[PDB]
Amino acid sequence: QEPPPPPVPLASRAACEALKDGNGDMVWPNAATVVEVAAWRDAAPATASAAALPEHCEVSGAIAKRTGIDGYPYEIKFRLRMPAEWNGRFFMEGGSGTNGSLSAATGSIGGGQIASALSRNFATIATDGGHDNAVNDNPDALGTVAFGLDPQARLDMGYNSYDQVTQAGKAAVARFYGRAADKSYFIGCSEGGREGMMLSQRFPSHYDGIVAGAPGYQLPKAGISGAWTTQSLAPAAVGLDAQGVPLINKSFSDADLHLLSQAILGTCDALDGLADGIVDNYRACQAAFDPATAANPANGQALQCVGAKTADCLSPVQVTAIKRAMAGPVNSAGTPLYNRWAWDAGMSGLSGTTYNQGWRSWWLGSFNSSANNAQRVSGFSARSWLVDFATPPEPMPMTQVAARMMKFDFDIDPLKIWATSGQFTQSSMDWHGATSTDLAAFRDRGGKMILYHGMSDAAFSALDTADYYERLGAAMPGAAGFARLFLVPGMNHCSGGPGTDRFDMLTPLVAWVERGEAPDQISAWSGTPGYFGVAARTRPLCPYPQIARYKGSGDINTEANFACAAPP
Ligand SMILES: [Ca+2]
Repeated sequence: QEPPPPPVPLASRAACEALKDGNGDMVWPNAATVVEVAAWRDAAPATASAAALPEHCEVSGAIAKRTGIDGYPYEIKFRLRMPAEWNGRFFMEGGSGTNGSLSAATGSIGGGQIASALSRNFATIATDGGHDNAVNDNPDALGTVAFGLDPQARLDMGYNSYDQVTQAGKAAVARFYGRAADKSYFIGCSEGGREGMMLSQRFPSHYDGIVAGAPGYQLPKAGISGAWTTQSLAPAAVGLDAQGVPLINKSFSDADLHLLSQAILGTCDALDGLADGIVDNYRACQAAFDPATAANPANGQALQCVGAKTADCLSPVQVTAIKRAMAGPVNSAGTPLYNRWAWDAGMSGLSGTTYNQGWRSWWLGSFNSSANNAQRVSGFSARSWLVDFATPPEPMPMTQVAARMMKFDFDIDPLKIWATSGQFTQSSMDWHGATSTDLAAFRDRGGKMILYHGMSDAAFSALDTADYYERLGAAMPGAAGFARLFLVPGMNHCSGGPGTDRFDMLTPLVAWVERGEAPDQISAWSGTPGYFGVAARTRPLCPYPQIARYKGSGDINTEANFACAAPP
């Protein structure tokens, strides 16, 4: 990487193939880098779901092949694509879930977009985070979360993998093109959004522009919320699963959640000036809505049943349950362990005859099942907390996860995300958390960050991202000059819901970093406009704390008739 280049033309098939082990003398930043593929790829035409891919060099391999203390093989996989015709920009996409998979690495920009970064002639890279869902699938350690049994695999998942992969990709770019990238960009959602915030705090010089959507920047606390919502909803459950755990998925039918959503709309929709099915004034909604006293606007009666349950009311047990779940977990002293959640119409939604599953899948699960299947009851999120974030890890059969969430002790078990034990020398909050508001180094070198978060996200609370942004603004006056937050009413986790959940985040990110154009609004459209009975709906996303306000005339489904403003 330092020695003279191979005597072949740059940005060519020959320069591409010379990157493979034994085909040249490239020095990688990590001496344990093994290139397994270095292949020239012809241009690929556009498809119904993807933009055309230019002719490029594809490089894939692994870093730091080793054996974990669990006896499993571990390595950091990467896939890199460098177009023959390059715009001089470097791009890394974020992960999802607990990672463990290696994407096509064409540079996803999220927001339901058809275009990839590679389709825009970026050089693009992706990683699996340091473990492999096919290899590190341990049936005694809850499946694909099994990497949590190895301390180094935890560190790789928290920060080290993306650091190693960023360095390797930049080194390959400089060799293949003969020059370093002019600017580097990172875009991720969920776990990928946590990765973006981590990079801005831990490795500020890695990327110049960062998009962090629905960022799990306190991901080790998600399982604490999950135990809380599970125990809060259990009194409203009907029936038991095969292990005797109440069926949390039966606590609310789809029709029940739509009643809740409609009551929220009755209380909150017009607080922004327009009864359009979207709660733009989320702060005013949180101050006004209480399902224990709110009305069902369709029958004019209280949402909470006075007597027996009917299709038009929610039982007092249901109302108590969802209120407690939305309040957030606390210890015996009443101290919050995570954050509270915003009431929003995207908890439900109806398009044709299809009820929105995008909110309820996280805490409740699908209603039509005799087993628990929520992410937070027995699913991936609960499993990840036990094996990946609790220290020491707590492997167990998948049949026992839901019962463990039911017996979760909020004075004892939350401490496990701050603890170390034996060879686990860092806590999960140490290696996975990204809570720092010290972004001076990132800002001072020209870094720009766009955050976004759907209000009806049940994985991570949009209000918790807002609280981080408030802390950032207090710690760094003038923070809006380099970091802005775009909350999306009605939107669920990274996509979906009765809101404008689709948007091109890369175009304004490049404009901010390279031309100094801060995003005063970001255009967005609904992927499911049927939620509003219309063919399309476009709206501006507004920088926190602004919200969209109707101008008073014109099509309510047209972005041009809205502007960003402070709440009324
Ligand atoms: Ca409204």
